[PDB]
Amino acid sequence: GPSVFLFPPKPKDTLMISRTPEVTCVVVDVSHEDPEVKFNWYVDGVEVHNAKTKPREEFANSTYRVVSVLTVLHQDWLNGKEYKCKVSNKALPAPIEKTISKAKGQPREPQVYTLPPSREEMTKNQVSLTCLVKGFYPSDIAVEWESNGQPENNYKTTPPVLDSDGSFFLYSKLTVDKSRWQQGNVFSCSVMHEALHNHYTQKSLSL
Amino acid sequence: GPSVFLFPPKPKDTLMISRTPEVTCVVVDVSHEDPEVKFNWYVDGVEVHNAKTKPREEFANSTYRVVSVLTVLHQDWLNGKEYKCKVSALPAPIEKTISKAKGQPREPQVYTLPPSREEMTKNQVSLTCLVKGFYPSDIAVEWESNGQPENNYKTTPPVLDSDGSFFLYSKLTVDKSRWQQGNVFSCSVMHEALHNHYTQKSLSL
Ligand SMILES: *[C@@H]1O[C@H](CO[C@@H]2O[C@@H](C)[C@@H](O)[C@@H](O)[C@@H]2O)[C@@H](O[C@@H]2O[C@H](CO)[C@@H](O[C@@H]3O[C@H](CO[C@H]4O[C@H](CO)[C@@H](O)[C@H](O)[C@@H]4O[C@@H]4O[C@H](CO)[C@@H](O)[C@H](O)[C@H]4NC(C)=O)[C@@H](O)[C@H](O[C@H]4O[C@H](CO)[C@@H](O)[C@H](O)[C@@H]4O[C@@H]4O[C@H](CO)[C@@H](O)[C@H](O)[C@H]4NC(C)=O)[C@@H]3O)[C@H](O)[C@H]2NC(C)=O)[C@H](O)[C@H]1NC(C)=O
Repeated sequence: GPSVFLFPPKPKDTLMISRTPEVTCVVVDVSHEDPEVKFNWYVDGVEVHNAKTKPREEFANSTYRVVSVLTVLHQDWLNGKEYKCKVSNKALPAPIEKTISKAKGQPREPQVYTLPPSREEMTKNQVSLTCLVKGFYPSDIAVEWESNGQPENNYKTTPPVLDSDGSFFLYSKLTVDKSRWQQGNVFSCSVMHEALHNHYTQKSLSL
Repeated sequence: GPSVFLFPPKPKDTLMISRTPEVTCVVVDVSHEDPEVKFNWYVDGVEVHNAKTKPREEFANSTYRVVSVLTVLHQDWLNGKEYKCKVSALPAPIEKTISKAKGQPREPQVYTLPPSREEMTKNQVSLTCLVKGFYPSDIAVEWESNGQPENNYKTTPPVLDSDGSFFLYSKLTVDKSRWQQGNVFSCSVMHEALHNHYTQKSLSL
């Protein structure tokens, strides 16, 4: 019948105390003639009742989609506490139990190296800046680009890749005009990982 | 009941006439107490006989997958021909279709990047290869040093870039010593839009 998916909190939400993290239980393909679902959240076995059910959606399919959100404590997720979502539906015989938690294992603090473009690239109106982030565990991490305080435009970050030493790495590419590189402006790679100091580090790249 | 999954040839196979590209019609969940199955391969609607079965009759946990392999022409795959597998305890035969990713091909650019001066500290540094603005995602990237292909490199998946193009990076991990000597390390990239479907970019201290 209906399928159930559990989505962990965004890394940036857990690494900054100022921000609000939350585990998300999304159950889809719930039948049109069975609107009533029943969530049961469990933090390390202990059932909690501070969750909140977002408003539901009707699709072209006509199969309704119900989402329940539980706000968590940053340290509780950082401590690797298990979160278990139990979805109960009138169509299914047995409720669907799902479980999500922080990736288990000895954490490693990422090293971050900024790499300038190549001469061969210079010929072009738009050159690329590279940020190498390697040797981090787990895969949870958030990387951004900025210049002179405000966020930078046109960057993409590649997914985490499993490396030889059992750790992850990634590369982030920021596309800027040849001018802004030759004009002497200074850009910055902001890396946010839990094993870092204050869950934050920053490397400045410039001509 | 039974599921039919079809997979394209490896990108490296089609970019070299020397190698042999194959289209793979993997049938899973065959069932048990019935292991029978029939295959009908089609190229642009026109059926072709020359497909070889490999695994043979099911024996497994519920099933052992029964698979059919087609050998195809390099340029025929490069000229966007559509390949269709027709698998026939089933009311209607399952038909799957696959072909080269449609779109406009773009000539990749390759830029090799030395390690940071921050990285020297470690006796195991990293070399980088940036492949930018290619399409489709079907691409090959390998690392080389003086003819001999040493592999201590990891390659990130192709990522959809803003301008609709694909890109990726590649990281070769070597001892600092080799970089200190002044050795040369080449990035090999293979893409259909490229010249001779191949390009090389050397990097050295
Ligand atoms: C009827 O329609 C609905 C709704 O679809 C919408 O309407 C229809 C009419 C069309 O117009 C659609 O185009 C339109 O979108 C269909 O609903 C879909 O159902 C499928 C399953 O059949 C779901 O697939 C799952 O997707 C998740 C990833 O989902 C995120 O990303 C999507 C884009 O990529 C996005 O659309 C989703 O909303 C969702 O977005 C995330 O949202 C969270 C929470 O809000 C947010 O915080 C995130 O940032 C955001 N992410 C992004 C990228 O935007 C995927 O994870 C699922 O994969 C798991 O399950 C598979 C088996 O089902 C398995 O093969 C996968 O490998 C994977 O398995 C998991 O893997 C992890 C790690 O390896 C592991 O830890 C887990 O244990 C394992 N899971 C288990 C236990 O199995 C899966 O692919 C769609 O999300 C869902 N769409 C939406 C929009 O909700 C419906 O199918 C239609 N029904 C019929 C009968 O046709």
